[PDB]
Amino acid sequence: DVLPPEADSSIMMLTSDQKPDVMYADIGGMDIQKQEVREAVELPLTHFELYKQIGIDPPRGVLMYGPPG
Amino acid sequence: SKMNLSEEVDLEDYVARPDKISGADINSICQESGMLAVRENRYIVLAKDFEKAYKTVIKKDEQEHEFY
Amino acid sequence: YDSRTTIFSPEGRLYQVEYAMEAIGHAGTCLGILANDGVLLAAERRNIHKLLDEVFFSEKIYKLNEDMACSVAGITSDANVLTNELRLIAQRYLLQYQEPIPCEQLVTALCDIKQAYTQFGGKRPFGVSLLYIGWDKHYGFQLYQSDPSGNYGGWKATCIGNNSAAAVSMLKQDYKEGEMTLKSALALAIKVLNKTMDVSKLSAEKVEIATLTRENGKTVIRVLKQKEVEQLIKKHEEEEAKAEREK
Amino acid sequence: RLEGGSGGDSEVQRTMLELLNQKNIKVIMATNRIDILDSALLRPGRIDRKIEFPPPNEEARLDILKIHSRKMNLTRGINLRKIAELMPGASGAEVKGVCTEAGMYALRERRVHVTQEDFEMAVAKVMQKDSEKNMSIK
Amino acid sequence: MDDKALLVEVQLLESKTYHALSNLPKARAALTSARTTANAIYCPPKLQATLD
Amino acid sequence: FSLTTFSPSGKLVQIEYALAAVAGGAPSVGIKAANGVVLATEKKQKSILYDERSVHKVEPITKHIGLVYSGMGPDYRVLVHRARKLAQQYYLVYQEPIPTAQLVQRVASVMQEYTQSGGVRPFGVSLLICGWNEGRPYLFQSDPSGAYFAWKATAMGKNYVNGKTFLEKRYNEDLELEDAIHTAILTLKESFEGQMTEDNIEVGICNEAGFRRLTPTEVKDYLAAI
Amino acid sequence: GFDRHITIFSPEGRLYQVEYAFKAINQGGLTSVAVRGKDCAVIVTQKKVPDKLLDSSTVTHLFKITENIGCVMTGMTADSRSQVQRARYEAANWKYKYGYEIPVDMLCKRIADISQVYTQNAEMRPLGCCMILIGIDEEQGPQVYKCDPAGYYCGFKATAAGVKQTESTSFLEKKVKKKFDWTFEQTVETAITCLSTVLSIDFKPSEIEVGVVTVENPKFRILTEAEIDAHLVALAE
Amino acid sequence: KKTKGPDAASKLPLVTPHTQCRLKLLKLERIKDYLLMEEEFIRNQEQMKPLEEKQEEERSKVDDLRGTPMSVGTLEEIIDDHAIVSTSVGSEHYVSILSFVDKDLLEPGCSVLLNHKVHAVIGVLMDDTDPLVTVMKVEKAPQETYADIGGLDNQIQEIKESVELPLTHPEYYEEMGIKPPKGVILYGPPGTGKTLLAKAVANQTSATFLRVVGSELIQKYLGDGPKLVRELFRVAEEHAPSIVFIDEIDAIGTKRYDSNSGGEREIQRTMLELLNQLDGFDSRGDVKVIMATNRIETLDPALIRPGRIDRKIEFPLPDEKTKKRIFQIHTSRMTLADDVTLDDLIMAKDDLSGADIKAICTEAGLMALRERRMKVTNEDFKKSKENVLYKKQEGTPEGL
Ligand SMILES: Nc1ncnc2c1ncn2[C@@H]1O[C@H](COP(=O)(O)OP(=O)(O)O)[C@@H](O)[C@H]1O
Ligand SMILES: Nc1ncnc2c1ncn2[C@@H]1O[C@H](COP(=O)(O)OP(=O)(O)O)[C@@H](O)[C@H]1O
Repeated sequence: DVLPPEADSSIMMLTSDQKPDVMYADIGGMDIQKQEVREAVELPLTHFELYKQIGIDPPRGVLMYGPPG
Repeated sequence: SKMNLSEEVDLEDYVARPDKISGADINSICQESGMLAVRENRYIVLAKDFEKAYKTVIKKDEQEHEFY
Repeated sequence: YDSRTTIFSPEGRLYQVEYAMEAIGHAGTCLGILANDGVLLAAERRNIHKLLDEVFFSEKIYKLNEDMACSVAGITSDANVLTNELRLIAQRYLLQYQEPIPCEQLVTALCDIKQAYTQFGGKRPFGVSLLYIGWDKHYGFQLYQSDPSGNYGGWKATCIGNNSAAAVSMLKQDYKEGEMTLKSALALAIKVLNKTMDVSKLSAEKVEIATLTRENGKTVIRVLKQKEVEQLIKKHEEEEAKAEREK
Repeated sequence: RLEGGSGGDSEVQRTMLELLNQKNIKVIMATNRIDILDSALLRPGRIDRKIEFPPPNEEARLDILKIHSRKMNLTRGINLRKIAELMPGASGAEVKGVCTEAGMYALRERRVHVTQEDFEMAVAKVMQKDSEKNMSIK
Repeated sequence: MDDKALLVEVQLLESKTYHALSNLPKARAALTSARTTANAIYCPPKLQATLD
Repeated sequence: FSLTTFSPSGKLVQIEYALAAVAGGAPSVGIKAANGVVLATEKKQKSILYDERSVHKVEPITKHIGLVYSGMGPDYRVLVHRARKLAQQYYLVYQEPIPTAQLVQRVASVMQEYTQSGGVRPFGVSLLICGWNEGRPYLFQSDPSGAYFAWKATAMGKNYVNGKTFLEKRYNEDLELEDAIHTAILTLKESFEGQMTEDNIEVGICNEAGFRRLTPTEVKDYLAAI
Repeated sequence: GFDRHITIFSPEGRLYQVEYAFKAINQGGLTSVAVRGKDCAVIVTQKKVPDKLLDSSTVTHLFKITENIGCVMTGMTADSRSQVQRARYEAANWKYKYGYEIPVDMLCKRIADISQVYTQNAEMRPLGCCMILIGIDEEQGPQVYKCDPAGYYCGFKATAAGVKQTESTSFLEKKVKKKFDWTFEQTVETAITCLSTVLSIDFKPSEIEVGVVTVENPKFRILTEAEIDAHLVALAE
Repeated sequence: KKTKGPDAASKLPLVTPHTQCRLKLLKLERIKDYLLMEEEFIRNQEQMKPLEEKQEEERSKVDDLRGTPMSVGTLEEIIDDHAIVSTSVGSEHYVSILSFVDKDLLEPGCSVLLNHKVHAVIGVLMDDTDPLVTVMKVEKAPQETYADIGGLDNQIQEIKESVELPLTHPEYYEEMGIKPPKGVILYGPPGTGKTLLAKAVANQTSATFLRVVGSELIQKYLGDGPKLVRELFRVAEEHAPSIVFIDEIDAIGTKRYDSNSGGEREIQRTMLELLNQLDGFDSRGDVKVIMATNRIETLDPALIRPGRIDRKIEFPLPDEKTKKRIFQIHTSRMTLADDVTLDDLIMAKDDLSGADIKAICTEAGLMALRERRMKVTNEDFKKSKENVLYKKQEGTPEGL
């Protein structure tokens, strides 16, 4: 047999989706930049079809090298 | 404002003084300070309730006057 | 390895002075070309932010004496004091001898002061190299280039800027002594400045040029204003268009 | 610095001497360290050539836009040559940054034709570096 | 341009007319942009009340 | 050693640190209009214990030369005292030229004791100079190490980058009348955090009639209807 | 390195030596409060006397620079005395060069210029003592100023220096925000209650030394034990 | 763990013309014929077996007792009858091998087989293909000969005499009773150094050769820099007596620095140990340590002394005839031109070293191969001078 679930094999958090904890604009940090982050969410926000045709190469990995600020 | 006006905070509490600081106080500390401004041996959130957590966490790094 | 200015190297080199002179190549761009009946300087205006007014009327080109003018290519802090000292030396010679100071003597005095600055004491070398164009009774039109090492040289077509190697190569390729005139010198200077500045069709604002000419028993140092510079640019553009299309 | 890595550099130098002299294998290096004076080492393995990379010119940058913008869709009319010339100096990586900035700028508008205004907004990616303070000390 | 008071008023008015026309998601998007623009003015006592 | 120093290969590291220090946090915008020059700065005193009519950010060096500055105010006091002495010496040597704008370039040039003789530690203040005794106005900036720049509109604060961007986008322009002080206040507003008032904002104006540090009455009048 | 060792600009764009000297003022264990009033300006500082073998007659931190200007010193006592001597010399030299008495603001400016020269160069070091000087000035009323080891001379109405200077400044900010002018009873009481709330010992009328300059009565009155005791009795009533 | 390697390669490098001709062709045919006749011979002999004698007495007695399953482990210690072997996962066995016991080839610290079950060693893996801890003998006895270098006759004679005091006429100073391992201290311009290597290949025609270049300023706490070379020279004595070529570390690793204490511990360790090994009263062997440097000034006074390190030799710059010879050697392989433009490129040249000669000869072919491809390019007469300038000699601001 093969187990379909994979997240609970070593825990390490699970599906945090479908749950509004902190929506978006309710953050106190406003932007810092948050435009590269919205650029990061462009791929989840569909737009992968717009990644082609328009000829862009959307970013894949986003590293935030900041303190707990 | 998340905890709705700090759970009915008083008027005489404004953040003009405890925020013009230049003492880091990362947003995690800001959330902790918001959740630690909660000494309420009475009905509502007030100024004397604050001063316990308002004078606590005093701001060490200082001396901008030489630079200005 | 570097230390207090007055040092040497295990090999025996003045690496602080060499580093300063190489840094002179970084930033700034001036070139001087000597021709008959007129010797001119061409300078690259580095910052062309629209928020300036251009009221000093000269940034790179400096009038240092009635019969000479210079152009610095180093840090402006040392450049200002060096220009002031150079004018003071020239006017002191004029007071002492009642005669315009020969260009070679002035350049030797300036390079002597720079050699003194790099020689004794815990003082930084003057991180600035400047050209000089001028006229005298003995040698006529002359051009000199002095480096922060204090070792000046008597040149006739040279550049001291960032792409100084490319500019001097372009000069060497298209330099012809004797046949050269003031107008041909202007054309060559504009061409080499267009070569060393990546953006083609250089604006008259980004280029400042000054020509020294010998009138009737009197030296005239005219800085070419915007209209004349852009007319030279237009003539150069016509020449380039004809040369490119005639192939 | 005569550290453990330096001993590795010496043994790397020892290796490349033997195998390259004992072969259907060449080594090509890179040096974005401006000058070779900071890393001058044994000539064999580098005395063959010392080819240098000139920063792309305005026409060279033009070509890099064309290579990078051939895959992409945009408006019918665009003065790519002036777009590249507007960028002061820069490099092909900056050209790649401008091209991906134009795509993202047109991505927010959701249209198939990247306009010149969005492209000039992509030229602003060459900005945000500038010289910050007007040092201008030269 | 780089005006700030006018932009906040325009965005707030745009949010208001979306709400009047019951355009809730666009009103939320305009309101979020109104906040992002409104961070510049520190003490606009009338304007801050309008945003709230 | 005892002068402006610490210059490694191709760099002026000490000067660069001085320029990082003068980044400061006081915008102190300056605008060169057709009629004159406006130097406006921000006086954001810590708490209300401090006073605003006691210390000033704008200092009239002479009859029509006004001065505004940036970080390291104690250095700025010595610098403005030296500038006043130098201008007075020039006026005494060349007696009675009413030297302001034929001196503004000269006084900016004689701002070489300002940095070219640094004094072990270079000055950490960048200052804007205005003068209008030539039939035309003048706006000059001297930085901790450089020299005159002859600006038309600039800022030298924490948000000097966006302040200069606002100045150019708002079109500092050339036909603007003397009342470009409104645009200067707006530029300060971008780099200001609070409800700016007459004592919170100090501005001096230098027109062809002379230089004058605007009193809180006129500062509040201009701040009204903004 | 040596960025934090000598008076040189830090790579981050700061000056750490004066930043350390300002904390040196905090070192020493003392506090002072200066309050400007409707017509007078009063300064009070605690008199920390360890053991009675000392002479309480001369352990003071407040002095007369001239006939109308009085200072209070906070920080190391040696630098404090040196700056007091320098201020007295400056006041005398000003009175000699200019006939009228030196304004308190000008004296503070000169002391701050001297301190700025000290933070300049590298041979010397800044003096770790913060001086608060007060005095009556015609066409200006009472005037209070503070000169710091950096050279920034300012301060007015209510200003404090010392270890617990922040709490005193906060309480005085609360008091001045309460819009009511202080006469020559309320200013002294306000200063006394400020320093008492800062350090709650009830202030037996021997551990503080208050200096007062009024308008109708000029000169820097170093109020005696009887005067401070009377003010304390009136306040605690 | 390593003694020798099978040298069954390098099939007669003496191809006399080295260029495509009939004489070279016939030599290659004789070479290729001799290869097949050998492959003939061994194949004919291996299959035309002399006799069919059972299972070659292999499968009958030992191969079965060796067994099918086996595991490989190192052999640790030897006792009279049994053997102390340290097999895998830290297992140690005291078992007497008696099947496929080649006592000479077993040796301590070598891989041996274990027949599983009743774990008894039954064989040894003589190859073992893993003596990789410190490898310096991989380049042993380089094939370069005297003929590769020319125009250095005085130095070649000097180095040969210094190294043919042993091997040749060893009884000369054996009766003199000194047995001096003095070595040779080589000078030379920085434009050379691998000539200090190429003149060393003259002695490398006999016995093996070891190289220690760059090494380190032995910061290692154990030191052992010059001391493992002493072990390797001892290994060299076990092999044919090799030479140790330590060019550029007799100068840097052994520097005549004025500092006495706090000097990176090399002066304490490296210089002292170098003298100890260079002294014949401590270590024997025909090992000759060739010390070559480009900085004669940094000679340490211990290294200065000819009493322990004798035979100082100076390498000068090549002369006009030497420049002609080295250019002829380097351009012999390439057939520069039919006009033989030889003297024009060296007659005026000065301060040109062996590395520069090799570089310009290589660049001459590269420039011709760039676009001037004409076999023996007629441009090579002047393009050889075109790439002999090549700039790149020295460059430093102006200062003059
Ligand atoms: N609106 C908000 N804006 C910014 N920070 C917040 C907000 N609300 C909560 N936080 C704080 O952000 C913190 C995130 O901390 P953490 O994940 O540990 O930092 P990091 O991701 O750097 O490890 C939480 O502890 C929480 O208190
Ligand atoms: N006189 C010569 N004759 C023939 N070959 C030489 C001569 N000099 C040097 N070579 C060859 O050129 C190469 C570089 O020589 P050398 O100058 O010793 O190198 P480096 O200058 O890098 O130390 C050596 O490998 C050597 O084989």
